[PDB]
Amino acid sequence: PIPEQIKLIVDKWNPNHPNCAFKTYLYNKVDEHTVPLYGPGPNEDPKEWEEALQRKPAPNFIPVLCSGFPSIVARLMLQRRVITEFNNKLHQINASLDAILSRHDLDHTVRAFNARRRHAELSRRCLHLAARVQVLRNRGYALSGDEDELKQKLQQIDKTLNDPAQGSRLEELWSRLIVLRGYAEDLKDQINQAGITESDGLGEEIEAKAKKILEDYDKQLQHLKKQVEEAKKDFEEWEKQ
Amino acid sequence: EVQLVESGGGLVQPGGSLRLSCAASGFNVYSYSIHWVRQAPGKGLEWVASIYSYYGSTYYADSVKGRFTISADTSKNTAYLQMNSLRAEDTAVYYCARLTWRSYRGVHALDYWGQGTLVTVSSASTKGPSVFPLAPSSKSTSGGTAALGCLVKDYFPEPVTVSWNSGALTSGVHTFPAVLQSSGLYSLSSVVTVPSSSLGTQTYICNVNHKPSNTKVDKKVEP
Amino acid sequence: ALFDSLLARNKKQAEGETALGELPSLQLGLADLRQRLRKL
Amino acid sequence: MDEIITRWATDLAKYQKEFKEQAAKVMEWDRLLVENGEKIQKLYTSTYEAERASNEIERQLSNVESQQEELTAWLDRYERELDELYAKQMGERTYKLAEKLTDQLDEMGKDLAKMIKEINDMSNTLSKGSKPDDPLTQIVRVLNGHLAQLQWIDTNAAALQAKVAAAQK
Amino acid sequence: MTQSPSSLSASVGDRVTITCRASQSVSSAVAWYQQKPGKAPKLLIYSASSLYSGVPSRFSGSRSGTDFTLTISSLQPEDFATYYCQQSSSSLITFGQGTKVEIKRTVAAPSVFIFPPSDSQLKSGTASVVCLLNNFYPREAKVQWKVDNALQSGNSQESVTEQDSKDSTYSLSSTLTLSKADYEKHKVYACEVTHQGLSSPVTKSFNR
Amino acid sequence: SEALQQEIAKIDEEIQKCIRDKEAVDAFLPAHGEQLAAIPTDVNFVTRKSEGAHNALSSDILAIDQLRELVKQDADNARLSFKAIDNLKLSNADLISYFSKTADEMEEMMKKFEKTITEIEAHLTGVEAHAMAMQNVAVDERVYELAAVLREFEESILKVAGVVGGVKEGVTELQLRDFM
Ligand SMILES: [Os+3]
Repeated sequence: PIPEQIKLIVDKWNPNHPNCAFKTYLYNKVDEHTVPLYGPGPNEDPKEWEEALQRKPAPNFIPVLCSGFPSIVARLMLQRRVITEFNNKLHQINASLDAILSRHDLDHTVRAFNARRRHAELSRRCLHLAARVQVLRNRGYALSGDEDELKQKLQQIDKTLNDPAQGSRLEELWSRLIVLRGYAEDLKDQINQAGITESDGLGEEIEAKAKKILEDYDKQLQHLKKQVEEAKKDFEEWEKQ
Repeated sequence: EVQLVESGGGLVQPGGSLRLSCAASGFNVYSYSIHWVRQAPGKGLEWVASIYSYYGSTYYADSVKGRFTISADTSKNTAYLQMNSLRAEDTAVYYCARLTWRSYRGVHALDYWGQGTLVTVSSASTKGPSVFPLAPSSKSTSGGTAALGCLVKDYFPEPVTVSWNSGALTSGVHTFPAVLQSSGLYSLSSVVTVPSSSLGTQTYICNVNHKPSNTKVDKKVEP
Repeated sequence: ALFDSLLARNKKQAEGETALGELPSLQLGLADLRQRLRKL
Repeated sequence: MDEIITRWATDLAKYQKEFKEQAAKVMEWDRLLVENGEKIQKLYTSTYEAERASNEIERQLSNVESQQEELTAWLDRYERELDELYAKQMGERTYKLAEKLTDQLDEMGKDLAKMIKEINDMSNTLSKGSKPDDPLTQIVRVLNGHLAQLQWIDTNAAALQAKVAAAQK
Repeated sequence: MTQSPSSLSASVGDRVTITCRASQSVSSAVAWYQQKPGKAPKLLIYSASSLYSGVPSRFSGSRSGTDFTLTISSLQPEDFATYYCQQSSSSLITFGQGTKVEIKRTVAAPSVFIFPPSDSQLKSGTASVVCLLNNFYPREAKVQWKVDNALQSGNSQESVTEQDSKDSTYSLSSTLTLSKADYEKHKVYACEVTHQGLSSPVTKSFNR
Repeated sequence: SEALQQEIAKIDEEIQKCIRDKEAVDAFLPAHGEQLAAIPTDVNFVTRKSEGAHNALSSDILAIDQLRELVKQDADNARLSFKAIDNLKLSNADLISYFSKTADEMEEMMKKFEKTITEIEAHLTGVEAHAMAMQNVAVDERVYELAAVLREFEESILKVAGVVGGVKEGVTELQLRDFM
């Protein structure tokens, strides 16, 4: 029984597939309708092939014959070749996101704010013109009727604004704030020593988790908000019917 | 759709001061960290300083600690390298760059560099060149190879442009890199190799130009 | 960059401007905030 | 000579048991690769969407930006007919009071905003002033935002809930 | 200590491998860069081994202990440029001396042309004697001046041109500057050149 | 013994030559392994930055939406003024509503001012106390606060959610009762 074991060992260490003992199958993904192709080749036992297809992880996968080490090396070769492609595409995505963010964070924000202020200014001008129109043309001395109500409202709000107390409260508040300003700044300068305790005390790990929990909350909150929004928009419909 | 425009460089007296500006386009400067890297003429690359705004960190090379001061305007989305107490050894082409997608981990690599700006620190003032002819000693009936050239001596700063026959003759021409003399003035030799029989026949005239001082000199090389 | 945008938005939020109504809101936090949450 | 066959067979089984592991590891890696790849594609889609949307917003801020050019040049154009009206009339204070009255409160809003800003500055600097770039004030702020939004949700939802009682007739 | 790179050379398509040795063996953070004359640096490899986007597959970076390596399996006519590595220790980014690769060719000796100073320059009070070594390979070439059979040094500068695009041969100008005084005191001006391709040092001299 | 002793040599050499390939596999693993492990961390990162942009753009939508309806009413109010002058060169009862509208609008803006003022009072009154304790006193203790906050926000959200669901279902009830 000696020259049999030897031949069997010589057979084991070989790509000829006489019980190669390095028989493992790897599933290569292939989209339909290419499944009908592949289609093994020289020394494939339909037993192994079907048994591979039997315990299939997901559809559109075809098994691949990995006999020994050069094959697994090759599989690695491919894996790197795809690694680089993955990283590249990912970087593309990254770059386009940077572009979008650069646009928004600078080019668009400024134009939004600027446009809003321009609107306010033009609103003022619009009311000014819309006011002078009601002056020069309507200077026929016959200005009355609904004017009384207008000047009544105007007088009410104007009287409400032009009050000593209401106007005084702000002035009192400001100084009332400056008191705390000075007091706080003094008490702060006094206790302006605990810096390392503060910086190191704050810098931690729970902060990262808290950020995550915050994002989750934000998502939940957004969802709820939009849900209510829809609940409103969907109700004002029923309000008509 | 991403670039780094670099400016603020040029000439300056020793011990002087400059502010280099690196305007970034295509990404928030705050999100990334921006780096400065200078390269001395004929020498290798030298890291200078780094800034990351979102962390509020600033790092400088030993060879410029305290003297230089890096910063970056987030609103203007631009980096700045403030250089003070300059020296003749700070004479280098300054580049500006950034790191990979954010940091991201500890993957320090400079993917996008600019084209850089040349900062020259020297004491010498503006000076026009003097073109001197290098006559041929080899006989015209030798049949071998005859060499000629011009000598653009004593000028500052760089660069200068030398041509032959108004751009016509170009084959065999060699305009050597300008070297630095003791005085602080630049000087070069612009040569050209031609057949021996061409001597006397072809009229060789070297055209030299120096823009910064408004100077142009055409000189005729002769036997 | 999400939480960053949340900060940035909540930063630009409490800072002006001339929008005919929306003035910047004062931030609380921690002690007052918990009670302010409970008083919901 | 058996001592050689023993070595052969031991080495065989030993390296087989390892090759199996390697292969398995490679398989797992493949799974990881495709599993991520799907997500990469999702990112491609999401990104393209973002891109298109940003382009749209870009488009919007040119129409809204030019609408503030026609409706400005015309506002300037009306001033001629206005000066003409003046020219016609030459051959009120209440409105002028109304405008200043409407305009005066804007300054109050502005000043109030300044106040609030300063209060925020003092509170924030007092609570912490050796690291204004820190993540605490960050969490504070974002968390305040969430509080406000949650309040909005609560209140408006309560309003809608109230609105339903009307239909319960 | 800003330093210039070691200029090596090889034929086209040769399997090239470059190596840097980091004093502190790092986890990753080792980028490799290429740079052509007049053009800024470009990124090749990052994270020590991860190839960067927009880079041919022939460039392959790797590591072996504390030594990081950049391999070019097949050198191409566009691969002729300077190559740098990068250490990064959070922080202080350190760039290696660099490494310039140049195209290899058959050995060719330089054409020597000595040029005396112009009479117009002597009018200003200066005398520059030039020695031109034209079109040779390799770049290694030695030059020594002789004034009346007296060896000179320090007063003679050298300037070399980039490797030619067509025939790939360098050109070297050796400039010996002097004052009218020291110049006029001598007669025999000999320029000695030493090169690999030549049988023995060829000296090109002239009498004032 | 020659053929045998040679055969064993060739065989053992071949096996050893195979084990070299096995080793070759073993060598090329850890690097590639790191490279692989790197991927999910980046895609899990880039996916986050995308969410940031989306939350940013989506926030940018409402900005224009506001700016849209604003210029549109300013377009009409600036248009209603010119048609009055164009009518004159060759609506007085209409602008009354506009002015009275601005009035009615501002009438509440004043109330907002009052509200915010009262809040500011109520707030600074607290600031006083905070400073009044902070002066009196003169890391790990506050970390508990954050948790105590978040665990309470969870509850508050879960509280609100019920209200929302109740409303929504309450609306669908009427919606149903409509076509039912
Ligand atoms: Os802050």
